[PDB]
Amino acid sequence: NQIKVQEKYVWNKRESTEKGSPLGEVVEQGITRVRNATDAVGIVLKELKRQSSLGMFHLLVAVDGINALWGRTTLKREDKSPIAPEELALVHNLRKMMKNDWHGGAIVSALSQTGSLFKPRKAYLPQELLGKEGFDALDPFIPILVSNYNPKEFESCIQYYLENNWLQHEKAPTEEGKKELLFLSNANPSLLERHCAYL
Amino acid sequence: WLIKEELEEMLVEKLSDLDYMQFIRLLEKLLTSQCGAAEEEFVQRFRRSVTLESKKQLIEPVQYDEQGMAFSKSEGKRKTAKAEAIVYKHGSGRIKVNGIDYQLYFPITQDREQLMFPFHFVDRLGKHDVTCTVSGGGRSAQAGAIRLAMAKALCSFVTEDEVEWMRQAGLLTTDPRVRE
Ligand SMILES: Nc1nc2c(ncn2[C@@H]2O[C@H](COP(=O)(O)OP(=O)(O)O)[C@@H](O)[C@H]2O)c(=O)[nH]1
Repeated sequence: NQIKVQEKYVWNKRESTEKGSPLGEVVEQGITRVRNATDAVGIVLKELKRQSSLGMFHLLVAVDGINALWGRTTLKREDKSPIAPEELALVHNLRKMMKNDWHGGAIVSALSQTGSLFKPRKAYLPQELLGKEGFDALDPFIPILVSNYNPKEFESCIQYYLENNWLQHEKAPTEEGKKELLFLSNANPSLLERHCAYL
Repeated sequence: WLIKEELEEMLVEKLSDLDYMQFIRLLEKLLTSQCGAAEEEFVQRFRRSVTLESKKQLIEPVQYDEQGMAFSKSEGKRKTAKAEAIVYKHGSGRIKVNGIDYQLYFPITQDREQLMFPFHFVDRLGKHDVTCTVSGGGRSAQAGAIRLAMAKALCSFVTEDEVEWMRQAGLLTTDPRVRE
């Protein structure tokens, strides 16, 4: 309600959003008629980039699995031809928010090989997952490394699970159980959690 | 004791089973008495050395790398997979397979349990570093070959009792089962 549009957006000959109307109306128009959902996302982004620059609010752009934007798709036309990521309006509007042509906020992103397309299982570094196009788009950027649990972190995770009574096997509380869990996960958070799920 | 047909070969005369038993009984009676050096040699003329064989698991020697660390190398084979492991005396439990971490190289938990088996069996998880190289075969064959190579290399840093326990646990025997 506080944020108000700055242009007349014409959904259809019968319907338009007038200048100065709250952004919520735009959002509402996307939720009621799905035909205008994709055009409603873009408008939102266009407004959020612009007003943030004026200083009306601070904007955080948090995109998980960002390596999708400059990659490939598995979407096809009716003639069985491939579709490029930039041919999608939703993907094309979200790339504009990764460019650092605005102030009043920060862009935080996380890579992910899980759910990626046309990437080997062991690819995790920025360039391998992003591609030349993605690395060129994000460059300059600050890469932050996430690693496996260190011993303090690993012990704390198992103590949290023990406090929740989530480790039901009688040997899990013991030292030998913790050493075997450490070896079998190698302090990897996801493997450790999956192993503890059925213990 | 000398077998009947070898006794025949030396005596160059065919002899029956009962007379062979009689001769062996006389030799036993001679042994029971306080046989001197000459008599001991005479019985040794009839004594063959075949009996008994000890399975002791030849240990690999300890090598030293340029940094001064002690390590031992060993080889293993399972189906068409062939592995060579280098086990260091001191480490933090880091296993590297073809230059890759073991949990990344072995997604399936069964293979990781197989790699855990040797070190857990002797209660030295988190005390050695392993650098192995495996080629051929598939997922399970590679895991088994690495298990064998690591056990054989680890035998250098355990007591002989622990070596024998590993042998009796099946950790030091090459699995010969292969396709027709
Ligand atoms: N239905 C409708 N959608 C609009 C309108 N204006 C912007 N949009 C959508 O909001 C997005 C804003 O992107 P924009 O800044 O205009 O870049 P552009 O694609 O080159 O025009 C567009 O991609 C459209 O999908 C409008 O006046 N009517």
